Formats: sequence, C-alpha cells, structure tokens
Amino acid sequence: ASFLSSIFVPVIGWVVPIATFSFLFLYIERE
Amino acid sequence: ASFLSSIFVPVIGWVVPIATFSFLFLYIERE
Amino acid sequence: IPESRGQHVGWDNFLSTAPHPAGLQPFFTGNWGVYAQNPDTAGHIFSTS
Amino acid sequence: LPSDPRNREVVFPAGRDPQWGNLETPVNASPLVKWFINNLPAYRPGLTPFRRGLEVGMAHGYFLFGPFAKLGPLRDAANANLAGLLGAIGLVVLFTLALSLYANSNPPTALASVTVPNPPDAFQSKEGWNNFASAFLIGGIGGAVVAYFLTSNLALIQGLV
Amino acid sequence: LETPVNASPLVKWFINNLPAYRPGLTPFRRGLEVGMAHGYFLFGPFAKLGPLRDAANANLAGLLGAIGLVVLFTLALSLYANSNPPTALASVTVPNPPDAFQSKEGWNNFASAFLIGGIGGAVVAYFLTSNLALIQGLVG
Amino acid sequence: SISDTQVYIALVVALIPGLLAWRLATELYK
Amino acid sequence: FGHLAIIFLWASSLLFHVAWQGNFEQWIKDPLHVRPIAHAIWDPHFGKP
Amino acid sequence: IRHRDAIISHLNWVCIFLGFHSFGLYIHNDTMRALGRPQDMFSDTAIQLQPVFAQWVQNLHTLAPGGTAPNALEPVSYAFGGGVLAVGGKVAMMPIALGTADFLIHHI
Ligand code: CLA
Ligand code: CLA
Ligand code: CLA
Ligand code: CLA
Ligand code: CLA
Ligand SMILES: CC1=C(/C=C/C(C)=C/C=C/C(C)=C/C=C/C=C(C)/C=C/C=C(C)/C=C/C2=C(C)CCCC2(C)C)C(C)(C)CCC1
Ligand SMILES: CC1=C(/C=C/C(C)=C/C=C/C(C)=C/C=C/C=C(C)/C=C/C=C(C)/C=C/C2=C(C)CCCC2(C)C)C(C)(C)CCC1
Ligand SMILES: CC1=C(/C=C/C(C)=C/C=C/C(C)=C/C=C/C=C(C)/C=C/C=C(C)/C=C/C2=C(C)CCCC2(C)C)C(C)(C)CCC1
Repeated sequence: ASFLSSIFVPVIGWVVPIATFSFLFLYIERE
Repeated sequence: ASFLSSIFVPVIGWVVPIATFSFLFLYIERE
Repeated sequence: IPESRGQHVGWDNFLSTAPHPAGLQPFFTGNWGVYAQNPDTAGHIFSTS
Repeated sequence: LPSDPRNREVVFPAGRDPQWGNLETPVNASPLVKWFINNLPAYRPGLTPFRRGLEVGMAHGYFLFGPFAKLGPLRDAANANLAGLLGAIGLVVLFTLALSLYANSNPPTALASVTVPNPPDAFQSKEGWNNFASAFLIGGIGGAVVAYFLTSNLALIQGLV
Repeated sequence: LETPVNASPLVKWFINNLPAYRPGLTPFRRGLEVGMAHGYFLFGPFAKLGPLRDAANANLAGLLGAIGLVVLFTLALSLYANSNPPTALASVTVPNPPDAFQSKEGWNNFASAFLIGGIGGAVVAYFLTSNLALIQGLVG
Repeated sequence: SISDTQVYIALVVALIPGLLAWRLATELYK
Repeated sequence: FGHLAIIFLWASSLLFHVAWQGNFEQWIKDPLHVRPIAHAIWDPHFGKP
Repeated sequence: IRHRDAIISHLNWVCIFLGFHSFGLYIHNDTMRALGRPQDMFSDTAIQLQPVFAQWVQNLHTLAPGGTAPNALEPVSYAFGGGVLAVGGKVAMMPIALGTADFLIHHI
C-alpha cells in the first residue's frame, strides 16, 4: 500500500502548515 | 408533428406544477 | 516587401519570420550596408520568387 | 477513564435554567463542536448575507456533481460526466427556487440554539434571505463546474502532480 | 514631501482609478477586477517556465498552478480579514480610503471576488494561448 | 514486507494516541 | 509523561518504517553485504536520474 | 538628508532584489543538478541568460578599427575581439566570450 505516501506527504507538506499557521496567526492576534 | 410531445410533456411534468405550487404556497401564506 | 516576393507574411507568422536573414544584428552594430545587399533584380516578376 | 475524576457530571442544563427544554451534552457544548458549528458560513461573524450564501453554494454545488455522474443513467456513455453536470446545475436551480420561495413567504425569525448563541442577523428579513438565494445560484453552478473540470480528466492531474 | 512622482496629475488620475480605489464600488466589485487582473498574468510564469513546459500539457501545467495559487491568496485575504485588521492609510496621491477596507465584512467580500475572478482570469488565458491559430485565422 | 491490510490497522490504532495527545495538550492549558 | 510518550512514538516509527519499507528479512540472509534501508523517498521534485 | 529615508529604503529594495535574482539562481542550479534535472538549469544548454548588452559592446569595440576609429589597426585590446596572440607557447590575450555563467557573476 505504497500509495499512502501520495496522500500523507502532501497533507503534511501543505495542509498541515496551512491549518497550523492560519490557526496560530489568528490566535496570537486575538484581543 | 410528433415532436410536440417533447415540449408539452416536460412542461406539464415540470413547469406546470412548479408554477402552480409556487403560486399556491405564496397565496396560502399571505396575510 | 515580403508579399512582393511571393512570400506570405500575415498576422500569424510575422513574429516568427524575419524580414532579413541577417535579422537586426547589422542594425545595432552599425553594419547597415548589409540591409542594402542583393536587391530585386531587373527580371523580378512581381509577387513571385 | 476518570474525568473530574470519580465525580461529577456532564449533562448540566441549558443556561442554568432547567425549565427550558434543552441540555448541555458533549455533542452540544464540547468546544471543538461549538467552534466548528459557529464557524460554518451560515454562522460565522463578519459576513455579508451575499457572502454567506456564496460559500454555502460552492460547497453544496460541489458534491452534487457526484451521485448524478457516477450513478445516473448515462454513466457508461461518453457523456457520463456531462450528465452529472447538467443534473447538478439543474438541481441547484430547484434549490434556488426553494430559497426564493421560502424568502418571499414572509419567513419566520431564525432560532438561537445552545451551540450557536445568536442567529447571524441577516436571516430575519425578506431582503436578507434573498441575497442568500442569489448567491447560492451563482456559487452552486460554479461549484459544479469545478467538480466537472477535475473528475473529467483524473489521469491528467495525477500526472501533473 | 511631494514630488512629480507621487503627485503629478497623470499619476493621481491613475491611482485613483485602480479598482482598489475607484469611487462608488461594492467590495465585491473591487475584488472582481483585482482578481481577474491578477489571475490573468499569473498564468504566465507557470505555463512557459514550469517543469512540464515542453510537454503537450504545458498550458495545463500553467492553469492548475495559477488557479492553485489564487486559492492561496484567497486564504491570505481571509486570514487578513479575520484578524480584526487596522484601518487603511491615506497617502498624498489618494486622499481617502475606499471605506470598504476597514470592516471585517468588507474584506470578506473582497476575498471571494478575488477567487471568482482569479480563476476566470486564468481560464481565459488558458483559452487564448491554446487557441493562438484560431485567433490568427479570425484575423489573418 | 507487511501486507496491505496491516497498514490500516496501524493507522486506526494510531488514532488512539492521537486522540489522547489532543486531550493532554489541551488539559495543559491554552 | 508528554516527553516520555514522544520517545515511544518515536521508537515505534523506527519499527514500522523498517517493517513496511525496509529489507530486514533480506538482511538476515547476509548482514555483511546487504545494505540496510531506513525508509523510502516520496519526493515529487526528483528527476528521473 | 531630507529624503534619506527614500534613498536607503529604495536602496534596501535593490539589495534584496539583487539577492534573490542573482544568488538564488545559483541555489536554483544547485538544486536542479542535485535533483537530477539538468534541463531546468540556468546554463548555456538548458535556459539561456545571455548577456545581450555586453555581447553587443564587445562587437562595437571589435569593429572600431576602420570604422568609428579609422586610424587604429587592431582593437584597444584583444579582450573584446580580434584574435589569439601567442608569445612563444603561452597566450598573451584571447577574446573573452561572455555567456550564461558570465551573466550571473556580473550580477553577483
Ligand atoms: C514521530 C514519528 C515518525 C516520524 C518522524 C515518521 C516519519 C515519516 N513517516 Mg511515518 N509513521 C509513524 C511514525 C513516524 N514516521 C508511525 C507510528 C506510523 C504508524 C501510524 C507511521 C506511518 C506512516 C505512513 C503510513 C507513512 C509514513 C510516512 C512518513 C514519511 C513522511 C512524513 C509523513 O507523511 O508522515 C506520515 C505521518 C503519519 C501517517 C502519522 C504520524 C504518526 C506519528 C505517531 C505522529 C507523530 C507526531 C509527533 C510526535 C508530533 C510532535 C511534533 C514535533 C515537531 C514536536 C517520514 C519518513 C509516509 C512515507 O513513508 O512516505 C514515503 C507514509 O506513507 N508514516
Ligand atoms: C383533458 C383532456 C385531455 C387529456 C387528459 C389528454 C391527455 C394527453 N395528451 Mg392531449 N389533447 C387534448 C385533450 C387531452 N389530452 C386536446 C383537446 C388537445 C388538442 C389541443 C390535445 C393535444 C395534445 C398534444 C398535441 C399532445 C397531447 C399529449 C397528451 C399526453 C400527455 C399529457 C400532455 O402533455 O398534455 C398535453 C396537453 C395539451 C397539449 C393541452 C391540453 C388541452 C386540454 C383541452 C386541456 C384540458 C385541461 C383540463 C380540463 C384541466 C382540468 C384539470 C383537472 C385535474 C381538474 C396525454 C395522453 C402529448 C402526447 O400525446 O404525448 C405522447 C402531445 O404531444 N395532447
Ligand atoms: C413527467 C415528467 C418527467 C419527465 C419528462 C422526466 C424525464 C427524465 N427523467 Mg424523471 N422523474 C419524474 C418525472 C419526469 N422525468 C418523476 C415524477 C420522478 C420521481 C419518481 C422522476 C425520477 C427520476 C430519476 C430518479 C431519474 C430521472 C431521470 C430522467 C431523465 C432520463 C433521461 C436521461 O438519460 O437523462 C439524460 C439527461 C440528463 C442527465 C440531464 C438533463 C438536463 C436536466 C433535466 C435539467 C438541466 C437544467 C434545466 C434545463 C434547468 C433546471 C431544471 C428545471 C426543471 C428547473 C429524463 C430527463 C434520470 C436522470 O438523468 O435524472 C437527472 C434519473 O436518474 N427521473
Ligand atoms: C513537502 C511538500 C511538497 C510537495 C508535496 C510538493 C510537490 C510539488 N512541487 Mg513543491 N515545494 C515545496 C514543497 C512541496 N512540493 C517547498 C517547501 C518549496 C519551496 C522550496 C517548493 C517549491 C516548488 C517549486 C518552485 C515548484 C514545485 C513544484 C512541485 C510539483 C512538481 C510536480 C509537477 O510536475 O507538478 C505538476 C503539477 C502541477 C503543475 C499543478 C498541480 C496542482 C497544484 C499543486 C494545486 C492545484 C489546486 C489545489 C488542489 C488547491 C489549491 C492549492 C492548495 C495547496 C491550497 C509537485 C506538486 C513545481 C510545480 O509544478 O509547482 C506548481 C515547481 O515549479 N515546488
Ligand atoms: C551566508 C551568510 C549570509 C547570508 C545569507 C546573509 C543574508 C543577508 N544579509 Mg548578511 N551578513 C552576513 C552573512 C550573511 N548575510 C555576515 C557574516 C555579516 C557580518 C558582517 C552580515 C552583515 C550584514 C549587513 C550589515 C547587512 C546584511 C544584509 C543582508 C541581506 C541582503 C539581502 C539579500 O540578499 O537577501 C536575499 C536572500 C538571500 C540571498 C539568501 C538566499 C535565499 C534563497 C534565495 C531563498 C530561500 C529559499 C527558500 C524559498 C526558503 C523557504 C523554505 C521554506 C520551507 C521555509 C540578507 C538578509 C543587508 C540587508 O539586510 O540589507 C539588504 C545589510 O545591511 N548582512
Ligand atoms: C466535518 C467532518 C467531515 C465532513 C466533511 C465533508 C465531507 C466536507 C465536504 C466537502 C465538500 C463539500 C467540499 C467542498 C469544497 C468546495 C469547493 C472546492 C468549491 C470550489 C468552487 C469553486 C472553485 C468555484 C468557483 C467559481 C465560482 C464561484 C463562480 C464562477 C465560476 C467559478 C467556477 C470560477 C468528515 C466526514 C471529513 C469527518 C469528520 C469531520
Ligand atoms: C504596458 C504598460 C503598462 C501596463 C501594464 C499592465 C498594468 C498590464 C496588465 C495587463 C493585464 C494583467 C491584463 C488583464 C486582463 C484581464 C482580462 C482581459 C481578463 C478577462 C477575463 C474574463 C473575460 C473572465 C471571465 C470569467 C469570469 C470572471 C468568471 C466566470 C468565468 C469567466 C471565464 C467567464 C503601464 C500602464 C503600467 C505602464 C506603461 C506600459
Ligand atoms: C477511519 C479509517 C481509516 C483512516 C484513518 C486515518 C487516516 C488515520 C490517520 C492517522 C493519523 C493522522 C494519526 C495521527 C496521530 C497523531 C499522534 C499520535 C500525535 C501525537 C502527538 C503528540 C505526542 C503530542 C505531543 C505534544 C504534547 C503532548 C503537548 C504539546 C506539544 C506536543 C504537541 C508536541 C483507514 C483509512 C485507516 C481505514 C478505514 C477506517
């Protein structure tokens, strides 16, 4: 099942930092 | 002229109830 | 002038084709006499090669 | 798996008034669920009513390409994906009617549940529900085209990635 | 201070007519022209400079890349919207902000129309570069 | 190598510390 | 307890990425010349050489 | 000293602009050769970056005897054009040909 690399690596490469940075930027800039 | 079935049956199947129900729903719910 | 020599140049192929096989190199270097090389001769039948 | 730990509870009642017909459960007020539902485009703060229906239309118009194109009658032919595009666009229009039909009938005021402490203020006027309906048709048709563009050539995006 | 670059009336007339500053526009209308413009040229450097620029799918490499980066900008617009943004500036060439860029509600309308226009601007650039010989037969 | 089935068991079992890590990291405060 | 459980989650990926992507059973036959394998590369940016 | 903020911050931009578009074209070429992609590099073979504005000035200083300075015989030097002048075996001066690698290092 070597096709899981095609679906975990782009999520951790792209989706994981986009979801993390967009959470943290809205959390540090929160009155 | 048997092509009139292609233009009367979808109007009575689709357009006639949509025009009737959308009139009656706005008429029964009318203060 | 290329249409005068039986050579079609339209809007499609004027960016690809050059008017001169020297092609704008003798312009900036000052060798402008290359532009006045072998002219249309005295047997030039118009709009043909 | 002791929580607080041998004690205490979770079904404390809604707003500390037990005589209201609602309760706070781990599906009501668990703060991952409450954060999710409050931030759907129906409920997010800071949105025009045209802006709310624009995301709702793009989402619901997106997956409705699915069951028409892969389960419809033309699903073996060359027009297998075009049959799913006209069915999905053709049914957002049936939903655009139902939004405009609901809006013109002097619609009632929206509710305020326990996971959502206010209605988003654009859902109490006929003009407010009409902007939501005009956005849904624009985003619903466009959301089905981008589902038609991706699935029609699945070998190409996978080769280009 | 004040120069013939920040204050010549050719430049004052120009900057006050960009869709970011043109008077009397809905913030959906402002993001619609900003989106179509920036979606049009960004098809450029992906299609003819990308990794599959020599293949038969060279222009489709530029389409999915340009669309896929308009989606990244549209997040950043909505990230800037949802952060309670500060009020915009007023320079010497533009004496007033367009009044839709101080509310969170206005940047959200600006964000969506960028996505609607940015995808459409990339598709029409995909349409015009794949159909070069079509146009030059409609011209000659 | 291992079978294609056994990889999915490892992914589902890995949700059990993935759930518990989210509970610990939020019990330690915000 | 948080740093302690990172260590066991770390050491489990050493076991899983070898069992699923390495050549341990092929390394048993001749450990002096068979060259071990840590994990596998999925890099889209690779060229064919 | 009035517009010293406009001097520096416009100079700050060019130092940043030249940093990416000159040194980052080496980091681009480091990575493309390491990834086994030699056709994606800024070289004489794959993607040209030919120095047009300095290949032209060499062609003017090569053709200056007889032309814009008729009294000379060979150019001001053989670094522009001319030929190879050997002294014994060793080259005294040969025409220096500018290329893609010479574009990058003059913009470094
Ligand atoms: C921390 C431990 C760890 C590390 C560094 C790696 C590293 C890697 N894994 Mg792996 N993996 C691990 C544990 C680990 N694995 C465990 C326990 C499992 C079983 C569920 C897997 C199952 C797995 C699969 C199925 C695949 C990978 C893949 C990969 C590679 C790409 C990264 C990726 O997509 O992650 C994938 C990540 C997961 C599937 C889930 C992560 C599971 C661990 C437990 C989470 C650890 C989080 C960490 C502790 C948080 C701390 C962050 C830190 C910065 C503070 C890379 C070699 C891919 C690969 O080989 O590509 C070629 C791939 O297809 N891994
Ligand atoms: C009440 C009488 C009646 C009924 C039940 C039908 C039944 C039918 N007709 Mg027909 N028809 C009728 C009278 C009737 N006809 C008359 C008088 C004409 C001459 C104008 C036609 C001309 C006609 C054509 C040209 C076609 C049909 C077709 C059809 C079929 C599909 C339904 C449709 O599209 O309607 C079509 C309806 C019309 C063209 C107009 C309706 C005309 C009548 C007078 C209206 C009656 C309304 C009714 C009294 C209202 C009361 C409703 C009741 C529930 C209270 C179906 C077998 C189609 C067919 O054969 O498909 C295979 C088709 O192509 N019909
Ligand atoms: C008497 C009226 C009537 C008529 C004329 C039709 C006609 C049709 N039905 Mg049908 N149907 C009816 C009543 C009717 N039905 C009723 C009462 C039910 C409930 C039991 C159903 C349940 C039903 C199902 C469950 C399905 C059909 C399907 C079909 C299509 C089969 C041909 C085909 O392969 O589609 C080829 C054509 C397409 C795939 C798309 C055509 C374009 C669509 C119809 C509209 C496009 C936009 C439109 C112009 C504007 C918006 C819609 C408008 C009505 C507001 C055909 C269009 C099948 C189908 O394809 O549905 C989509 C199907 O799966 N029908
Ligand atoms: C670790 C995560 C990761 C992954 C999985 C990739 C994957 C890829 N990179 Mg890459 N990259 C990464 C990190 C990553 N990169 C980092 C950290 C950098 C900074 C140094 C770069 C810098 C970089 C450059 C400069 C380039 C790539 C390119 C590529 C593509 C090469 C294959 C190809 O021919 O494209 C074929 C596929 C396409 C041309 C288009 C595919 C569709 C795109 C990706 C998205 C479509 C819409 C999307 C579904 C929704 C919006 C996007 C979403 C992320 C929000 C491939 C998709 C090349 C490329 O093509 O980029 C576009 C390229 O030029 N990368
Ligand atoms: C190798 C060491 C090194 C590097 C990289 C730099 C870099 C820089 N110095 Mg610097 N400096 C250094 C050593 C270095 N210095 C030393 C030793 C001293 C001691 C005397 C100084 C003293 C110094 C002063 C006094 C000044 C600088 C300035 C600058 C900046 C010039 C602008 C520029 O070119 O940026 C461009 C960036 C690069 C060339 C780095 C390459 C980056 C690549 C191209 C892109 C990144 C790759 C990828 C996309 C990353 C993302 C990956 C993702 C996963 C995160 C830049 C930040 C000047 C400045 O800031 O004004 C402009 C300035 O005034 N430095
Ligand atoms: C919660 C959750 C879940 C669920 C979810 C889901 C499943 C979702 C869905 C999804 C979907 C549903 C998706 C959607 C998306 C969307 C999109 C993707 C869209 C797009 C669109 C566009 C792109 C368009 C555009 C346009 C317009 C608007 C107009 C004009 C035209 C055009 C085309 C341009 C799960 C299960 C996971 C699990 C748990 C959690
Ligand atoms: C030269 C010059 C200049 C200019 C530059 C620029 C500014 C350019 C740009 C340009 C560009 C950049 C352009 C753009 C354009 C665009 C267009 C032309 C587009 C179109 C589009 C369309 C048409 C679309 C549509 C759609 C939509 C919207 C959605 C749906 C789908 C569709 C597709 C339908 C200046 C003045 C500075 C200076 C002087 C010189
Ligand atoms: C349903 C299903 C499925 C799916 C699943 C999935 C897809 C999974 C994945 C998995 C995953 C996705 C996993 C995750 C995991 C995670 C983890 C395991 C984590 C850990 C972490 C940690 C340990 C933490 C730590 C910390 C703390 C505690 C504090 C703060 C800091 C930090 C954060 C560092 C399948 C297909 C198989 C089959 C069928 C069924």
